[PDB]
Amino acid sequence: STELTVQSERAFQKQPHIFNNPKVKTSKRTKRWYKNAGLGFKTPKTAIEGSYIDKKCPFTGLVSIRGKILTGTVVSTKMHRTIVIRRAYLHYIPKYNRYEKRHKNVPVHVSPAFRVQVGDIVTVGQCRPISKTVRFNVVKVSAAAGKANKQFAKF
Amino acid sequence: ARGPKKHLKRLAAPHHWLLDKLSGCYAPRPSAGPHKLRESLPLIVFLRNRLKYALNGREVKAILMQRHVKVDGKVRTDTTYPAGFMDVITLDATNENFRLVYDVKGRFAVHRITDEEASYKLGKVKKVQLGKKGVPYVVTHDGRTIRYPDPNIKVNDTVKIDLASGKITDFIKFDAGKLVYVTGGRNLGRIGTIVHKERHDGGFDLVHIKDSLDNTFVTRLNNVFVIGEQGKPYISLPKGKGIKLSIAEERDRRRAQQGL
RNA sequence: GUAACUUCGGGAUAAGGAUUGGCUCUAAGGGUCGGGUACGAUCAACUUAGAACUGGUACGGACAAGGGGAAUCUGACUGU
RNA sequence: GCCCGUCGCUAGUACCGAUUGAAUGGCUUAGUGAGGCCUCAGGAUCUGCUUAGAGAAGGGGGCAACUCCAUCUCAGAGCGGAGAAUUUGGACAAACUUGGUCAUUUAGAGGAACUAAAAGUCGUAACAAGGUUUCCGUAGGUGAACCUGCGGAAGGAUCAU
RNA sequence: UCGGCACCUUACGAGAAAUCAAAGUCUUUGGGUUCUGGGGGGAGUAUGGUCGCAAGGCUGAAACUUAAAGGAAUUGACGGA
RNA sequence: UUGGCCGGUCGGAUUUCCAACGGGGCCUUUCCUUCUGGCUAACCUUGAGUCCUUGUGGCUCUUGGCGAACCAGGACUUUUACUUUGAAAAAAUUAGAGUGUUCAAAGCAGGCGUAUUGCUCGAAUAUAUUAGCAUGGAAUAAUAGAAUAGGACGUUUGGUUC
RNA sequence: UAUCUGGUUGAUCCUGCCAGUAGUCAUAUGCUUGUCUCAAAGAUUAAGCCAUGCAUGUCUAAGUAUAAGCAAUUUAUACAGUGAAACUGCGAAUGGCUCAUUAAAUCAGUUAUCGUUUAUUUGAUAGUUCCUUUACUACAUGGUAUAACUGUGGUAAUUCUAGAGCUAAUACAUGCUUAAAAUCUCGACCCUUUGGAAGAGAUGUAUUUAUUAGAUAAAAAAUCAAUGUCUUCGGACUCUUUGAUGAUUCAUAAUAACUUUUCGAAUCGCAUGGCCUUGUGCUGGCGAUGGUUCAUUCAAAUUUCUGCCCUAUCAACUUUCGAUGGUAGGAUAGUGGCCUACCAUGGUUUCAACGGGUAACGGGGAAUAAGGGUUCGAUUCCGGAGAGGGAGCCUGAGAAACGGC
Ligand SMILES: [Mg+2]
Ligand SMILES: [Mg+2]
Ligand SMILES: [Mg+2]
Ligand SMILES: [Mg+2]
Ligand SMILES: [Mg+2]
Ligand SMILES: [Mg+2]
Ligand SMILES: [Mg+2]
Ligand SMILES: [Mg+2]
Ligand SMILES: [Mg+2]
Ligand SMILES: [Mg+2]
Ligand SMILES: [Mg+2]
Ligand SMILES: [Mg+2]
Ligand SMILES: [Mg+2]
Ligand SMILES: [Mg+2]
Ligand SMILES: [Mg+2]
Ligand SMILES: [Mg+2]
Ligand SMILES: [Mg+2]
Ligand SMILES: [Mg+2]
Ligand SMILES: [Mg+2]
Ligand SMILES: [Mg+2]
Ligand SMILES: [Mg+2]
Ligand SMILES: [Mg+2]
Ligand SMILES: [Mg+2]
Ligand SMILES: [Mg+2]
Ligand SMILES: [Mg+2]
Ligand SMILES: [Mg+2]
Ligand SMILES: [Mg+2]
Ligand SMILES: [Mg+2]
Ligand SMILES: [Mg+2]
Ligand SMILES: [Mg+2]
Ligand SMILES: [Mg+2]
Ligand SMILES: [Mg+2]
Ligand SMILES: [Mg+2]
Ligand SMILES: [Mg+2]
Ligand SMILES: [Mg+2]
Ligand SMILES: [Mg+2]
Ligand SMILES: [Mg+2]
Ligand SMILES: [Mg+2]
Repeated sequence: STELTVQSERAFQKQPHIFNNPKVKTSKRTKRWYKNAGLGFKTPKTAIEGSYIDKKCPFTGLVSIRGKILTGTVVSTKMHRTIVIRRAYLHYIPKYNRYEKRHKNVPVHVSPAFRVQVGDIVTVGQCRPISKTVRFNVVKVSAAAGKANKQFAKF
Repeated sequence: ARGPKKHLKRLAAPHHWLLDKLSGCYAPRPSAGPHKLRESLPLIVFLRNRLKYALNGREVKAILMQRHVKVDGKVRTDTTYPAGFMDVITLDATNENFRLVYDVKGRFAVHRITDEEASYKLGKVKKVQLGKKGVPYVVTHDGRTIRYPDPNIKVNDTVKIDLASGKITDFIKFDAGKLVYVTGGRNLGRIGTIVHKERHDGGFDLVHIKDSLDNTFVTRLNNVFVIGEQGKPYISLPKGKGIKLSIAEERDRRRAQQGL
């Protein structure tokens, strides 16, 4: 997200307290702030060499990942910088001594470091309430192949 | 609700005070103080239920209002004063110095000490952090703030507090092979120093401990209190040294000394 | 916002209920002009939505312009 | 022998039913909209200074360097504070009125049933080849059990040319 | 020999029996899965929805009433067998 | 771990004398993702000497010693379910140890002298599910991997960033 | 304590319910009732209505006493003991009672606050107070303005109060004295330049903003603003302070300021020491009570994951009066559609959403039980809600409080 409309907004989108001194020409021309969220969750390079803002990003923004870390499959990417993921599980009734498929849907903030899509298993980490519903931010995207290189039109 | 509660229901008390179910509807609520409500021991519980000096809670008032008890060298005339772990309790008359330590059952021992050991105490370092004007301070398990420590003192260690001037005399580092007093849960009152410490970056660090009889027992790090080197405790240990004799062994000893 | 009933086309503008001026603005919505064997001059129209301010709370300001509902009989209807 | 109905006696239970039937609870388009809060004002009072005008009171080193903190009778051009009633605008919003809608409860002349139920009257539809083999779906007809057409089944009165 | 419609004999088994190589491998109870039933009536009724031009179809009660209704076989009795 | 036999303690320590369970390692073609620096390996390597009366049960300043007998970073991570173990799990209640409330329901008391300067035991533990955390297993039940090879392995090119 | 038995028939064997049987910490009711222990008790129906009385007040040597109170002092002519009243402070936000709402809501276990507030407790913590210093004001100690009270009154009546006059503070409002150095900024007094200086101010802590530091893989070098403080004028300079967390724009510290400038003791009891300029001079102990911040403790708020009864004669719900998200603001104690403005079209559902019922508060738990289950839980503990219904608010750390408005 180095390019392609960082500023499309009524307010000026910038990181808080990151002063770009205009006199001193240091050969980066925009200081960028990042952190690691902890717990082995790497800071992706497209956050470092990308130039999105995302005040709710776990790396470049002002949210701290702490609490539960969950995993789930992305089902819906039709908001802006937010997804809902499906947490499928089995629930056990003791009378039948058997299990039932339940699920809960969890809306998760996606940083614009990642390029998620539906059907992607993804690692999400708890934060403060981002929205009315969102409490989790994507800390790691666990899609590897997706079986999509063997399906298109052939000679 | 609407704010802080002032009452403790009996049978909502912490169980390790051994309060009888009947003969009174209410428990002594621990006041605000150095130790938590469920980790403390009010002076009325000490002076009437553990020492049997007072019959009522009114004679606990008649003792504290003659400047008799002193916790950590200071009198503390509160009846429900929350004296907790490692607290030295001095009685001037009777000349008795006690140190509130856990017996192996998970309760509070009626454990006398002497004056050179009553002159100090131990405190587990809760946090190390710079205070204002840059002054470093360390926080102990009884909430004491002591400024300018040794820079080697980190969290989960133990410092020896001089208790007259509340000064760090020396400190026991938290490392392998050093006497761990487990201070919470079902393992409450168990010693044994180490196996190792497992990290769990994310929360709830766990510490493996194996006592004199080589019984390993895993405990969370937040229940760990370091009280010395291998052997050589920095305080007098209670009558039983925190070994956890099982009930088969416990029935074996009591029959071994009831026929003399 | 809108019922019963219905031949499912209607009933229906059902019933009910808010708004409407003036002024100063804002926002959309066009046409003609152009490329290398990361571009805006130019003109024109009245619709719609929004905002503020304003006033003896007036505002479809004259004019113009459905009263409505629940039932019964009777002829299906338009027409004569 | 058993058994089916029609009709009739008594008693009970629900169902439809004119009555825009009634009652409680909502919930909601709308209209009015208290009160407190915040806010635009307000300024009865109830004060502390101080005056360039008599305010009958030295300019706080001193009555020659346009430089040294300075108060009574009243209007005050100098201020400054506290400030009650009242008021504007909001936002929260009780409550009232009206309509829509939902759900529960309750009244109803009367109609259409079921049961107690074995007993009355009429026929005998089923059970025997029950005297027209029975039953099922459908249609039409009959005081009525039913009858009749069409197709089915055998739980048939035929396991068989 | 493969597959099918059946049948015959026996009954290891099954069932209350009539019977059944499936209706067996079931208190020595678990191969997988769908639908249905919970004493008889009221009643496939009322109401509501839904489908159909309608006849009606699908879904589908409760109040109330009842001590038996039913299944299979035995012996009799009776048959305009 | 049953014990297991000097029965010498008038049928009462003991032990490879063993068999069956229960684990841990090593090798047989056998993952243990990984380079760093504090371990200096049950010392892969045994200068110097075995004053004990014969064995395969009892040692030193060592020839730079797989610096790999755990502490914090990655060229670092296919995910579950299941099950074991453990924390953390309020008490009361329930199960349940102790204890003559005279018994018992209960309660958490109590017990013992020299009762004169008083001694002392307790107030256990299990279960407390399902979810969450750590943990050992890797059968069973899934899931994923290399087929248009955009495959895996390579300690001694470092390009537009770092 | 893994048990069945009576009832269909002339008789049999079944399906099958009816009936018996036994508990109930499960209610009512009938009959009867001597002892001892133990003890639920207006939940159901009406969270319907309430007469009366009580249920929340509080004083130590340690805030304020001229009672015209009492005792009657202990150089005690400021007071000295006791103390009604009243002011001040604190409490009244706990308890207790009830279960009406409330079906992912509460609640239970389990996370989070790196998303915040917090009286009290406990531990620490404050030499700077000078407006613009070369325009300081009692600090051996500032002011008015009031209660109680005296006295005069209104009303049938209230825990009503009016006008006048007194008087205190730990109430209210002002306001100083407790070093010394550094380091910046300004600054009358640098000739042929790697050429300074008395003085003058500021620098505690709160506030609010901006900027900086809060570090790190081990070692080597020759050029170009740079002789970057390389000394026989090139005898290559021999050199890193920085806490914590898994993770930060954390703790902390610094620079420039900003503020209807917060705090930095005009307070009280007891004991009256010691020293030499004997002046009632200077230092002086143990406390009490206030106070700023940071931790602690009691909490509070919101929060992750998972779990609740029946119904599809409830299949589509939410989005004009936020629905789901983004961006910014406002508000908050803070996160956040919490609200507002603009923009996008989301979010949920046959794995039962949305809706309807509940004589539904949730849990610990209780009754029955071979095992599995079934049913209850208003109710001695814990969490929630409510004080007739709603709504709003003051005070206070804490209430949308009801023995407050
Ligand atoms: Mg949002
Ligand atoms: Mg309460
Ligand atoms: Mg109209
Ligand atoms: Mg009409
Ligand atoms: Mg006509
Ligand atoms: Mg005609
Ligand atoms: Mg006609
Ligand atoms: Mg006509
Ligand atoms: Mg006949
Ligand atoms: Mg016939
Ligand atoms: Mg026949
Ligand atoms: Mg039949
Ligand atoms: Mg064949
Ligand atoms: Mg039935
Ligand atoms: Mg049906
Ligand atoms: Mg119908
Ligand atoms: Mg017993
Ligand atoms: Mg029965
Ligand atoms: Mg007697
Ligand atoms: Mg009642
Ligand atoms: Mg009750
Ligand atoms: Mg009730
Ligand atoms: Mg009442
Ligand atoms: Mg006193
Ligand atoms: Mg009570
Ligand atoms: Mg207090
Ligand atoms: Mg005081
Ligand atoms: Mg936003
Ligand atoms: Mg935002
Ligand atoms: Mg915002
Ligand atoms: Mg209820
Ligand atoms: Mg419950
Ligand atoms: Mg309950
Ligand atoms: Mg309340
Ligand atoms: Mg208060
Ligand atoms: Mg209220
Ligand atoms: Mg109350
Ligand atoms: Mg009340």
